[PDB]
Amino acid sequence: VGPVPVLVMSLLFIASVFMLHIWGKYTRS
Amino acid sequence: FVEPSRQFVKDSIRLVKRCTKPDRKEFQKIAMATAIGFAIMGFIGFFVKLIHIPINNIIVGG
Amino acid sequence: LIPLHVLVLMLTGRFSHRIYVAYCTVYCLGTILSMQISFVGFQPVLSSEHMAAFGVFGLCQIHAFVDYLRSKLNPQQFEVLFRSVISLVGFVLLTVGALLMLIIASVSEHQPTTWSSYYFDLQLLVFMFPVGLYYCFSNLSDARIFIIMYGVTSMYFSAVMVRLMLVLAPVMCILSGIGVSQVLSTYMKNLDIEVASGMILVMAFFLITYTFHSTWVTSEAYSSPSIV
Amino acid sequence: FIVDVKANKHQIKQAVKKLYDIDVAKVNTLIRPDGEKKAYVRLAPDYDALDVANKIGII
Amino acid sequence: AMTVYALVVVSYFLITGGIIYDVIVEPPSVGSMTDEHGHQRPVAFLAYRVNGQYIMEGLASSFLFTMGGLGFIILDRSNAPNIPKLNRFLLLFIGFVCVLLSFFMARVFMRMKLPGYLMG
Amino acid sequence: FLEVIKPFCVILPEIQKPERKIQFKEKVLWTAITLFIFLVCCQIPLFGIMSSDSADPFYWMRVILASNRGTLMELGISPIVTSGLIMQLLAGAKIIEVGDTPKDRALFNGAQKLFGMIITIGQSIVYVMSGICLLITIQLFVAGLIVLLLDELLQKGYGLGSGISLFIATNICETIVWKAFSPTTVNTGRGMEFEGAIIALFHLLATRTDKVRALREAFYRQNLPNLMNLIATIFVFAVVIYFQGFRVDLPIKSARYRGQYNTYPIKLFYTSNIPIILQSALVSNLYVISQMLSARFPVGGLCHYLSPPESFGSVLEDPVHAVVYIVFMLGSCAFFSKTWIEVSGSSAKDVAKQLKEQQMVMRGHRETSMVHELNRYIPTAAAFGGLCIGALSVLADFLGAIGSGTGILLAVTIIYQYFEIFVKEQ
Amino acid sequence: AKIKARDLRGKKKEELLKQLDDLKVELSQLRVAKVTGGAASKLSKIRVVRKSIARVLTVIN
Repeated sequence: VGPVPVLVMSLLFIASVFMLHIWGKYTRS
Repeated sequence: FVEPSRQFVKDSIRLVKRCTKPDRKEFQKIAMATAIGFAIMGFIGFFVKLIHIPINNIIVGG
Repeated sequence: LIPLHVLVLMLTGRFSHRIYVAYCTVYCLGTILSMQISFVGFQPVLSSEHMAAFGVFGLCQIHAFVDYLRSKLNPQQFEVLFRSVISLVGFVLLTVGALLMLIIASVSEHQPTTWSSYYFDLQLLVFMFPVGLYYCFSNLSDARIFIIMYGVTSMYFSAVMVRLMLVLAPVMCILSGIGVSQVLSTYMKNLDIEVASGMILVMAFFLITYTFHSTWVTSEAYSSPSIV
Repeated sequence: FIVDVKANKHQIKQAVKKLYDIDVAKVNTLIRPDGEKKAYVRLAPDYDALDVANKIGII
Repeated sequence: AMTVYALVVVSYFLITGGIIYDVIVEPPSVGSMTDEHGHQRPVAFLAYRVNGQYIMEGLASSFLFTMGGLGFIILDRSNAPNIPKLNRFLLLFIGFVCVLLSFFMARVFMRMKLPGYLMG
Repeated sequence: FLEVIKPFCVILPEIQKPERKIQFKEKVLWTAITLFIFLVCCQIPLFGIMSSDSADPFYWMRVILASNRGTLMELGISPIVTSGLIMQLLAGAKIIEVGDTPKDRALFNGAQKLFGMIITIGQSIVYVMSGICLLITIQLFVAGLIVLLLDELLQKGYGLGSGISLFIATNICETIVWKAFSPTTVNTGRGMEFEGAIIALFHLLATRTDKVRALREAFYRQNLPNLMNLIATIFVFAVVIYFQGFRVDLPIKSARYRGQYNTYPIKLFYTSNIPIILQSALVSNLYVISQMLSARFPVGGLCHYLSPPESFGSVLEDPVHAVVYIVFMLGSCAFFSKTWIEVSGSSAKDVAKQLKEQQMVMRGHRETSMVHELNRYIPTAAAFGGLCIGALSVLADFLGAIGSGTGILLAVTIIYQYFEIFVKEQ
Repeated sequence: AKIKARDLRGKKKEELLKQLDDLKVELSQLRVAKVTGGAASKLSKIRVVRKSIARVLTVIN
């Protein structure tokens, strides 16, 4: 990791999971 | 047909003494430091405890 | 609170005159001013709390006096000798004292409370509570240790009665009052005289969201009388 | 072994026997061009050399 | 000593969490009654009554609180001084602590809105 | 076999470590961020097919990684582990040749990535086999690629233990720790919500009076885990690190430099037998896979030479099963040592050509007598190094001081060697 | 670990000899270990044992 984006990349992936998890659950209840 | 048993049993007692048999210092270092390294991998189970059964309640309940 | 705080100043060893000379006044004169009042009446002679506070006052005034003597004398053997003498007289004072020792729960609020009284109660100002407290354990001055003991005790006591939450009502605001004023002071320090281009910049919207919460939770739960 | 240069074979034999509780067939010394009297020591045939070798540390 | 500070911050979430609900202990999370089909899904933090909690609610709240405070400790203890590695370690420290601060306050704001139904 | 697929398959690699070479503690920062990830990585999935059994290899499988029907831990690091192991096999075993040009080692990492991702896809397909099948596959690879990057940025990077082994270690710390404090129980003859935790044996003192029969349930608990079990579990850990330090020292005059003595050691555990125990495990796993084909064409009569006898009573009702189980355990680990060393390195010629290859010559004799210098150690320190692990795991079963047994002894042995590997680069 | 002059002064003559012997033995093994690599950890002792040996012999004389 010359760069720290790989970590940031992992964070982005969790957010994609994090947000996309409740994003479909928005229309449901 | 019996003597390779004698060979290996004497062969063991050879290399037991050639080993260095660590003392109160290196044992101490890998002991405490690697139980610490264990619990580095360890509390992770308490966090799948704290997470993945209550979200399994979220799973089954909905 | 007040004398047992003083008890803390035994063990940290940070006595002076200027603790003692101020402490004797509001102790001893305050006892008689309490003695004027009927609810605490001859109670300041007798109840298990302020009786032990009186014992602490006595040990404090002895330990001031002890410091005064024995500093003109050497650390000789004979100070250990009448140290034994005065210790046995003090402990026999302790024996004579220990020998002679003379729907509300249901009401929903005296029952214990969680974070809702908590963080619902005290939103941002929970977060900043250890901050200044760390600063109070950073620059542990003579005065601030009293507030640290006051941060301990009222936390322990607003663990059981949400009605007693009011005692922790200003405590948190004290040390968080320090805490932001630490963080702000250290981080408007660095620049105008990019980390502070975040860290100042969060603390407005980090803290002022508080004053949204304070505006309106006051309207939700508590804007309703008992008779109507 | 390496041995002290002043030693006789008789002394070496006696030392080897004393230190390692062993027993010798014969000692057979020379002097290294370096200065350290080397000693080849034949142990008696009741004893194995590799067994004692393991006892003393070397192998 | 600073170990006394360690003792106090240890006590912090310990008596923010569940000493109040040691004697009034309410078991962790299940309260759904089939909702239409599926019987006993464990629900959540309690929401309808404000003063109550469970064991699982309290621990989470306590954990959220002490990580935020000790994030500010980390801001003080290392980020303001200038001694260690001035491009690699420091940037990590402000990075993860700012992540701590922002996402922590955000999620605790969420965990008062959804059990609380407060107008945000 | 190597010369064709490896040059094309270079898609999305990792970035090699920078020029910030020597450091103490930002090393530990690169560890701790991954440990934040596996705080996070063990978290719930997004698809609502709520299947009844969690995982089918959930227990053994759980021992390796415990997010069974759970989080982005992806049921195991079993992709990276298995794909690393057979790669090092087929490099060491000369079914496939050795690449020692740096292009070949880089593309060797590339093919490592290749088999790893293909095995992730295989596990994904084989667990999902309704109409909701979309986007699971996208999630898994994203979370396969993440574990890939985190492991290979903790070999050439920080890496001291590994990425892998310390993940396993910390997740095992957690799997003890959920047993340590346990908040929920869905509602025996007495005593709900306390099963072999120390919190259980601290809540038990808060409920019940007559503390003698509070001690007795704490120390001789049978059906749930026990705290005598935990003492024996700790005890085994202490002894096994007593035996890891068994090592043979061999000093070496380096060639062409006056008297530096970086003594090559030979530890008895001898790659810590991650072959040899898993050699002992997976043959007895493949039949208990294929007893399912024995139901048609069993857990009874085939079990008497299949398994341990499971009983704390040492004189339990069959000595045949006990004797054959222990003798098979000892002989299996010894035999798989004496067969294993010939493939994954560190046999006699292996050590010799590595030392000549790194210019290290034994003082006592000529360079290619080094073989005969050390050929009288390595097989026995294979075989005994096999043997007194399995008998050691006998002491992991004979006394129930093991949280999971044999396997836990040996996966923490993995961790212990793992610490040495990480420390190596300091 | 440390052999001092301090204590040896009072000790009995036969007791002093056994101690010297036991150091002479310990010196031997380190010298053996110096040949076979051994370890830096061992190759310290060799200097220590030598001086403790002298400390013993000196007290005797």
